[PDB]
Amino acid sequence: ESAQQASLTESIPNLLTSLQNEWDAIMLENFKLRST
Amino acid sequence: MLCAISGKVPRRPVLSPKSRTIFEKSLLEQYVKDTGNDPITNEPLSIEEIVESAQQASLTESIPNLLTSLQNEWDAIMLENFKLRSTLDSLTKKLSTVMYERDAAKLVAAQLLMEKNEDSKDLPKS
Amino acid sequence: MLCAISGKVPRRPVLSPKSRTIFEKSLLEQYVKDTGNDPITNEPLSIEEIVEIAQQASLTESIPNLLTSLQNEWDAIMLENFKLRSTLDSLTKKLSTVMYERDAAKLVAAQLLMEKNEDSKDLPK
Amino acid sequence: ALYTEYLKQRNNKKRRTPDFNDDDDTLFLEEYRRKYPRIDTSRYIPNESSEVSLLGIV
Amino acid sequence: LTPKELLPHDSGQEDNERSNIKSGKQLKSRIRKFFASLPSPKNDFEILSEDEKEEDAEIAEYEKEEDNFIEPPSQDAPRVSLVAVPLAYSTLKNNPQSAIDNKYNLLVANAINKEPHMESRMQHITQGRTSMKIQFKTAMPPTEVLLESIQSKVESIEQLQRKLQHVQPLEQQNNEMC
Repeated sequence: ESAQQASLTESIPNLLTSLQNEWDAIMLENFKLRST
Repeated sequence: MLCAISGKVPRRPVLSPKSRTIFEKSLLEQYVKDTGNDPITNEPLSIEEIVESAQQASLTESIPNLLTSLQNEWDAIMLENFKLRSTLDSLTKKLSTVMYERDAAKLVAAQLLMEKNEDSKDLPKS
Repeated sequence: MLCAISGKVPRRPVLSPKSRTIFEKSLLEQYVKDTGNDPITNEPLSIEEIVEIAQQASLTESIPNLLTSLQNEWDAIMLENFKLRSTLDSLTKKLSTVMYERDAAKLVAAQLLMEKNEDSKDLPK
Repeated sequence: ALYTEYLKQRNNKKRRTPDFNDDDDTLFLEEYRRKYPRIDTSRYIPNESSEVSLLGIV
Repeated sequence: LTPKELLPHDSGQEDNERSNIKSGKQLKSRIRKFFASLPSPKNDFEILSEDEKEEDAEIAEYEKEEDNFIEPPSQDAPRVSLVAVPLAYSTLKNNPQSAIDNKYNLLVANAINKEPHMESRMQHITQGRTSMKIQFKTAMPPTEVLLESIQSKVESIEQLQRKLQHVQPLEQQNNEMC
């Protein structure tokens, strides 16, 4: 055997808008990678 | 970002495989040529042991950091419930003693309104 | 089986030595970094005092439904937290109304005993 | 299947939709809005205390 | 007999003793820890204890000062209240269990009335409309004070993130050509 990520000022979106975009970008990329 | 030996910004970082710590190459090489050791834990370390693929990465921003974010949301909300549960066992314990001393005193108030009216009933008839 | 801070089934439990209570490592550390005390007994305890002390995996059902399941559980937990707070402020409020009538009744007892003392003087004459 | 169809699973936007003088399930909805605003003000209060400094170091 | 700065210290100690008797004997609940004035609710609750409820309602309106204040000739109490507290304590394992059982019945009654609710619905959305007024204006102030500072350094962040996606794309074609 520190990293800092500044959370956005408009942080509801972590449940709705951020979480859908993470599982969209996971889904579309790997399928495009199988196409690759 | 820093070198643990000097404190400067290392321009050639190498990480040791005995105590994980980012050392500058020209500094740690002189430490190894002095004695064959790692400066933090004083374990044995050689020059070939110190080391400076295909999956592309992106910067750590607000999936994994989003899952660790919702841990912080809920572990803080769990402490918020304890501020409530510990305050509830103080107000209800005080309510049990207040309602008991109210139930024990109202029997005395019911007897004093009897006795002060009975003494007024006794004295005026005489 | 239950951490006595959040009530979760602890995945890295730690026990306090000043009071017999198995806590979770993450939740007890946040309390000690706030104030150097034990949440149950309010005794002076530190992070080095903790001694780091059944795992059964959930297998929900036979993925888009699991998104709306998580949405419902955070929706319910936010309401199961809110309802337990307004209950606390109203039981403290209704305790306050008992404290005024407790102190007001023991002042009414002062004039009632005076009427009994005035009557005992008149009965003797 | 979601990538082949190109369709995304819908999230719940009901908390934006809530309206006054509605039934008991929507009374749960408006109290949900109160808990979200108290959490949002608490989250905004941490960012203000941190300052840009936290955006600067990253 | 020659006093110097002693009668001033004695007058200060006598004034400190008189303030300690007035602060303690003012009210038991008001001095310890934590209401709107309503003479209509005292008139409506007359039909209860039906004598002591009106004694406690007039005591609550007097200590708080559509509100008229009348009698602060109630609370010289400090010796009569001490005899009244000691006489009531004498009239008051078995008593500890009867208080814990009644506290569990009141806790079950508090959990049942809350469960039935989740008139009253119009007040909660108006408290939320007060919150949505207060918190979101505080949010829009904290966002725009942040966005004047963060969106400048977001562009410092995001355009340097875009340098990584070109440094990675130049790295792969060079490693392929190597």
